[PDB]
Amino acid sequence: PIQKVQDDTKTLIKTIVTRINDISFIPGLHPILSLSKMDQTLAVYQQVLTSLPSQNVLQIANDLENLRDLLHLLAFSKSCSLPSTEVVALSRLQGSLQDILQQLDVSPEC
Ligand SMILES: [Ca+2]
Repeated sequence: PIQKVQDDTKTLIKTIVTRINDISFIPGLHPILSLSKMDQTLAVYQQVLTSLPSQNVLQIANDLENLRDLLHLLAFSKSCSLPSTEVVALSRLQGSLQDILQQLDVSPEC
């Protein structure tokens, strides 16, 4: 069901954030990303991480592949269409994911 998709998206984001913490923010105040902005943002991090050696990085790259698909499925669900480098990439990714999570309490704009 859709309830499971929304809950699984939030749970997967928390899982990636925890993985990033293992390699090593005001409530109500956050930037707004659209579904297409969220998708473009994760694709940039995906391109960056895939050309990088590490087993922990490979796993995060697979979680991002699931996350982008969930976003496309959420976009379809509301009748709309979307179509050391490592250290700084993971650190930036974590901040971006915490921003996405904070606005997932509502169905985002397309
Ligand atoms: Ca896919």
